[PDB]
Amino acid sequence: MAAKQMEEIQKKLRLLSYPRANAPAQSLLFAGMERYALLEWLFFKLLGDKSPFSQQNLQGDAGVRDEETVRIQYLAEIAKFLGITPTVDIEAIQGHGTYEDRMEMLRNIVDLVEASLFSDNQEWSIDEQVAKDIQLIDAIAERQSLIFSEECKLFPADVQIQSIYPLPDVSELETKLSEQAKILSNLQQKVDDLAAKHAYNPDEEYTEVESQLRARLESFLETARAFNTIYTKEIRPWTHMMEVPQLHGFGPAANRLLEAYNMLLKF
Amino acid sequence: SIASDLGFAVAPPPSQEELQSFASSNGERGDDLIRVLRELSVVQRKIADLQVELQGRKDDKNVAHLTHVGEMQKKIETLSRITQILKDVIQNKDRIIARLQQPYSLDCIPVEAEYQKQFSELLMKAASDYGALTA
Amino acid sequence: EDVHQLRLLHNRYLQWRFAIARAESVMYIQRLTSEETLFNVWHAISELQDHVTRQRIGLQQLKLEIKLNSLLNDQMVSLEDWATLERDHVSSLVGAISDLEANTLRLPATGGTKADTESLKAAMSSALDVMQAMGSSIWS
Amino acid sequence: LSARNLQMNGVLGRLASTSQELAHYHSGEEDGIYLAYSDFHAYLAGDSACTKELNQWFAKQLDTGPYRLVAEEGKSKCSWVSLDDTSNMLRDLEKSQHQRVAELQRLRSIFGTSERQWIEAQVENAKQQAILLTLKSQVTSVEAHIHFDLHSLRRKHADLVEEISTLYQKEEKLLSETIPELCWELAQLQDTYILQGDYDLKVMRQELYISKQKVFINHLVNQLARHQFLKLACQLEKKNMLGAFSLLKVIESELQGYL
Amino acid sequence: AYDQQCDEATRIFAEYHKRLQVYVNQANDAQRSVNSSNEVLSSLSANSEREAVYSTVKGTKSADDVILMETTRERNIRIVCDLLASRMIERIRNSFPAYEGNGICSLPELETAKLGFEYDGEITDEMKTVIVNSLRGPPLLLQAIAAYTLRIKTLISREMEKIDVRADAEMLRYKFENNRVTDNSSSDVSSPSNNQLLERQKAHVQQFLATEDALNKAAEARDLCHKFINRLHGSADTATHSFVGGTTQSGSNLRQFELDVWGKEREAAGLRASLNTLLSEIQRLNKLCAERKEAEDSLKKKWKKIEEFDARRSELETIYTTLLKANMDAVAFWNQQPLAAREYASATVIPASEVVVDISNSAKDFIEKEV
Amino acid sequence: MTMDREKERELELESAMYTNCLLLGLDPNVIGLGASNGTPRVGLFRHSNPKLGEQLLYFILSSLRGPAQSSKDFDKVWPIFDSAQSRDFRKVVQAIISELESQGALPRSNSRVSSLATCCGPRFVELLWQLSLHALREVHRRTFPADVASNPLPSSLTDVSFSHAATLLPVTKARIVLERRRFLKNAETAVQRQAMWSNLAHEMTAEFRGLCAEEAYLQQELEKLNDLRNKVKQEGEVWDDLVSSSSQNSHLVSKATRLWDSIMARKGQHEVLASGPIEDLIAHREHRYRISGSALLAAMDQSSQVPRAELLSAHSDDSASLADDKEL
Repeated sequence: MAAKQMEEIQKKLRLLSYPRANAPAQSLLFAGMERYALLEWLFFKLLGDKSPFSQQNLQGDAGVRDEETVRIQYLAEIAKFLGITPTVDIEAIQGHGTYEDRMEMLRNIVDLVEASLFSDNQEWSIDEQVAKDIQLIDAIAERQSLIFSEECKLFPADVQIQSIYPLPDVSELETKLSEQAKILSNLQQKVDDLAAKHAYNPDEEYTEVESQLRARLESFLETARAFNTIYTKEIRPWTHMMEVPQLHGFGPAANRLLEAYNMLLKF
Repeated sequence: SIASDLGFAVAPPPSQEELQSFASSNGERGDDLIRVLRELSVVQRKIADLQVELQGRKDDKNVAHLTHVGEMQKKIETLSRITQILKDVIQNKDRIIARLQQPYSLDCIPVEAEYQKQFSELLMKAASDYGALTA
Repeated sequence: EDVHQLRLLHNRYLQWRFAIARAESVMYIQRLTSEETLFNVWHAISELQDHVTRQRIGLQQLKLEIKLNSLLNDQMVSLEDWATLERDHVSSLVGAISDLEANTLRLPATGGTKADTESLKAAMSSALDVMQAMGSSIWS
Repeated sequence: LSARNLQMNGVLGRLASTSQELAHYHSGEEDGIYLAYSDFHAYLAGDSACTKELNQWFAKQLDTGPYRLVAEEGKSKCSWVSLDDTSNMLRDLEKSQHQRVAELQRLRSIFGTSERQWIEAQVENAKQQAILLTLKSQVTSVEAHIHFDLHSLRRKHADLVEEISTLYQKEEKLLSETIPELCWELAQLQDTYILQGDYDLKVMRQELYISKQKVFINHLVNQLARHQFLKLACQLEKKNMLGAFSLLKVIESELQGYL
Repeated sequence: AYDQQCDEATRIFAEYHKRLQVYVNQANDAQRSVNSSNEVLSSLSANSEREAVYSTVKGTKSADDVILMETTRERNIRIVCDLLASRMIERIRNSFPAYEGNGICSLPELETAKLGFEYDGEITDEMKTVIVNSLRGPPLLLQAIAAYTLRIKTLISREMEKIDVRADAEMLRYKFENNRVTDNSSSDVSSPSNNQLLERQKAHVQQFLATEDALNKAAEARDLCHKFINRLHGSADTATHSFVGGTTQSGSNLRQFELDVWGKEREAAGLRASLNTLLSEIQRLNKLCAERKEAEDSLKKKWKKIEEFDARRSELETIYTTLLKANMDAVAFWNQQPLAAREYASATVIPASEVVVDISNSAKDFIEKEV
Repeated sequence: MTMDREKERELELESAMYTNCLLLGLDPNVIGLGASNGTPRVGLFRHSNPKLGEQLLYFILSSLRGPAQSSKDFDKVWPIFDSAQSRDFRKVVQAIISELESQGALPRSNSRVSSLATCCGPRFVELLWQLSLHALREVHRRTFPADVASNPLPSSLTDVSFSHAATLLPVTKARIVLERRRFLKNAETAVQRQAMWSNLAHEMTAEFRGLCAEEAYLQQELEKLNDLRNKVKQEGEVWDDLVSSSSQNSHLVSKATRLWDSIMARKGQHEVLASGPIEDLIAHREHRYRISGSALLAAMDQSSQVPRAELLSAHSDDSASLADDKEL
């Protein structure tokens, strides 16, 4: 997720949106010459705190690129304890870390300049500072979670798949996702279980069909009543009539079987 | 009021926008897990209940219904056609000789049908001989 | 004031952990317990799911199938004569089969042959064609 | 002459009483004939029923024989569509069965056992023995014409072959035109033989009852007329008996010459 | 001199009683037989008038002759049935089919008279048998005959049934043969030797030759095809005698054309010998468009024979309706009713009284004879 | 189930943060209205509280200054000095103490030396501002003193110790917003969890009317009913619950089906192909007599049908006519 942060951040840079292909590799190049040539609009305000040597950079314009190379270790003394190990890392892909360190100072200067201007309006501000905030925002904030409840149905529509796995997969979803795959496979059966509440309507239909077929058997079942007792005695001679089919062909062939049955003995 | 609104606008990114970025990798799982598991936990318990149900379900559906569904759907068929050609024909044993002689004939009627076609050849021969007469 | 030295919050992060504490540590430490509680309600919920499947079906199927039992009994009423034939189940079993077997082999025969006349006719004709070879004897 | 008229009177006493007294008995006769009239008509009751009986007796020769036949003849067109399925089924009991098993496969056996000796043993010896005589004959065509050698290349062949070429063409070409002609005679030839023979069994006996045709009804017709003459015979004995009564009156002819 | 008229009268009234007998010659013979014997016995003629009824009783003892009579009476007609052919077969065949326009009127007057005239001529063997019974029959025979008229009409049956074989067996011969040949003539003995199966034996001996020449007959044109192959085989035959054929090989300057010179025998030899089998079918091919009609005509003639048979049976029904009129002839006694009306009309009462005095006057003359 | 615990759990969620609100949110308001209106009340207030309140009512401020003891060590003199100057701290040295404390607190005199100059005049209303001043660092003691003094560091020297170095004093206010963002960051996930389980609560109200009401039925009456809704079904249903009797139930079905399959099942395998004879049902009814002879005619002898009918009527009529006249 932090990898895309590099692409977006100088996308907003109107003159550094295109160099994004090389920007993570030439950001120090941007900090070398573009730091004044192209970074004179936004980061120049942050460069105001770096004016002393930038003012000194006016005196050493002949070797400013040489001198900014001397300043590279002063970028290192900025991270002489926090980022000596990540220094190798931040150059290529962990550039977000030094952007996590770039935003580390970005929020301070805003806080810093806010502190300076608030130091003039503090004639009564502190009388209204430590007290008012605790009752206004906090009271709404507990109720504002309900506001997030509504919108957490709108914006996570494309994020619900995005954010289901990341953390729980190591502890909870490790077996749940496999269970999740198994459940969706069995989800079709459980869908019919919703229809199982309505299953009585076709379940009762089965016994109705034979009853409906019994209704059709009216005047047939009543004959089937006769078809048992009257006719059961007649199947016993019918097994003798079962030979008639073979005997039926033998009828016309009775005279000529004497010259035909010897063929079977030959084979 | 513009300064008031922009001053208020820097507070949500600590609170509102951060969770759409940070908790979008750290907090959104609550919406995701609960709803599906709400359905998942119910159905998974039903599976064992369905495992409890199948022994009766294999009884009512197959052993009771599908067993008897097969039985019922043919007692009408046998009483309509099956009983006609052997059970009724016992009373018609005088006809069963002729009634059973007919199926023998339909396997042999075209054998005797040579006589009628052996007469039409005279008409066919005259039609065929017409070309020779013209020539 | 530490925002200006927020680079030093790397060491003060341990001290900055107390800023987590009074508002966010109580938040997750208790919500971790909530994970047990939402398990506990699931334990109560899971117990209900087994019971309702037992109780409802055992009663929902109860009244309905009793009504359907009569039709099955009425279906046995449709077999009332054969129910009297149940005592003679050895003998009455053959008769209705004989009513079928003399017709339940022609039905596959009639249906199959007309659909398979293109191919099955030759196989069937093999047995019959041998006895038509008698034409040699009638002149000889 | 003393006693010439004395003896007869004694015997004539009761004798002469009934001489003309029978004229009174004129009334007695018609009772007797009317007595016979009842006798005659009652015996006619023996013949009264018999006239219908004899007609009925010949009516036995009406339906049982003659019209059990024509019923099949009459009902031929009424159900000819099903007649091709019902009557033939009974008709094809043996005649079609015999054709299917015997007549259909009668000729196949002798095709291969008789054709070869009758088609490949006719012109071989003549063809075999003709090569030598042709060698002797060709010498004459040359030695008796020798001067033709310079003109003997090709056209000298046609001097004797011309009359054979075109005629051979006609006799060989007719093989093609007779390809579909004779292939049908065999099947039709045998079927006509059995059909003619089977139905000639009908004819030969039917040509005998024509001698007996003059016997079925001729004798029976006279039987009815054998008893019509009996009625004709009744009117014979009626004139004579009634002739006695009118002539009974004429006895008054000379009697009127007395008073 | 009229005393002699009365004198001769006594005789003549004795002779007048000798004339009353000659009123009826059927009574003249009977009266004079007893008249001469005795005059009171001459009155037995009145009783002899009752003897005719007693004479019918004598016919009962004559029934022994009656049964022996009807038998030879049928022998009288049965032998002459040869002559009965033209008179009755024509009579039966044309009663309804020809005379229906006038059959009801012509039959009992004209048509029956001719048969009686034929009965006069050919059944003359029997007119005498009833002409002798024209006077002595009704007094004697009619009692026993009418008593035995059903006996003589049923005892007559079991010779007609033997000669009704023409029609009775016809249906049997027509019907009971086709069903019989299906299961009885199906198992006919090999080589039949009877007239009924003689035509079948004609097929058998004709089958004895046709089967032998079956394929060749269907391939008479193909006979020369194998002969044509024999012409191709002649090349091998020519090569067989190559040791003699070297003489022609020497004439290289002459070898060019002699090959086709031999072509005459290469073509004519097989051609002439192939004219036999072709002639066997050419004679029928040129008229095949007409001979096939003859072949089917035999089957039609069977139906034509069927037409002749159903003509008679239908024509047989025609005479039975006319035979109903023959029964109506037995009901047609209305024609002879006027001949009996004159019998009843002449039964008057009034001349009976007139003769009473007449015989009273006439019989009185007998007592005066004593003079 | 368990909202009351969850609400009790929810109360515990608010309990941690709002425990401070008991003293930093609930206490300040009453003294907040007692501070702006302090000057109306400090009159009578400064006659009994400076002795009683310091020892009892305003000794509680020493409890919060305790964690700040290091810096408060100099401030500790203030409760020490006030105790020894009770008659003099009621209205007088409430402004003088800042000057006295300034001399001992030069690093913090930056506020105090500036405080001593302006506090003397409006002291009876200015003392309120001074009170905030020693409260301006209390929670800031957790953050302000050590961290802001850690400015001279190589990572923050050029950037901060050159341009932001002038913000050594104003940076105090920067702390107050950080906790606010911290709570919101503490609420980055807290609200999300609070968003739905609070929402889910009203789905646990549904399982009251739907689920838990039913389990209350399950507990007593349905459990006894289970004794009832299965005793009857053993005839048809309850036998199979153990598989040994499930076949026996099928055997009873087999007892019931002993006649059915004996008769019905024989035609089961052949009825599927018996549909062909069903096609023969119509054919054998009306097409039987037509197809008997036309099997060869309708196939290939179609042209040969007309001559047979022609001889059937044109020439055969006369013979049958004689019979027909008899049949008429």
